[PDB]
Amino acid sequence: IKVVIEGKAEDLLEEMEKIKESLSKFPEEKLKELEKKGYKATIVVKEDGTITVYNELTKEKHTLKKGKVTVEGKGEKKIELPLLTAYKVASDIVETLRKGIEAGATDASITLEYKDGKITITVKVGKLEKTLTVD
Repeated sequence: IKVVIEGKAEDLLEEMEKIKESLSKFPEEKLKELEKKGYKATIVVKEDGTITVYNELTKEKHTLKKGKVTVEGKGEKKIELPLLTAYKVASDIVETLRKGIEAGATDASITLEYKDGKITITVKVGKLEKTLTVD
């Protein structure tokens, strides 16, 4: 499955900061506590075009909204991540979006490819491109 979110750089940065806060409630060593307690953070790509992010021990949902969303693939998919892993990935995306906007970028896009257990994220903010991969 492949999901792409496009739009204004600031809107994507807003969605991202909402999510990064929902996991920076806790300082990083308690997120480590939890990711070893068995509790996860989940992405759900509902096949009606919907993306939802879930926090499994503080038990919250935020459904992505801003800009245009593209899903290539059939069936809903579902990715689980350790809570500290999730916090690190969210912080990296916010940092690239911030550096991109700070250097004059107006339009951003974020691509998530989940295949074979490899999860790959690409943040493009004008001239900036960062790529992340995890298991």
